[PDB]
Amino acid sequence: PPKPQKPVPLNVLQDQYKEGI
Amino acid sequence: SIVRNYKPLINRLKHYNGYDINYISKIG
Amino acid sequence: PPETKLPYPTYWSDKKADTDTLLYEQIIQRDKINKYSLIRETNGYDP
Repeated sequence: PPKPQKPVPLNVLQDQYKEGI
Repeated sequence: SIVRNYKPLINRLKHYNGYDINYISKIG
Repeated sequence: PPETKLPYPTYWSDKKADTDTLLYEQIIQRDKINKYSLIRETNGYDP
């Protein structure tokens, strides 16, 4: 169950993921 | 999973000072 | 994660106010305001 979370700037999100999303 | 991104609003100027003065100037 | 429609705008920042969330609030509020005022700026009210 992936509960939603607060929004962050796009760059930090796609960088923390480190996988093509 | 996919992320939902909201991209803010960037606009170009539509009117000059609330009006378009080219048409107003023609009719005037 | 289905869509949830985001209840009242300051919903997020009422839980652990941060810089990014507050900037997000400001951005979305001013975007709504700008859109509505532009629509009324050129056209006007129903009457």
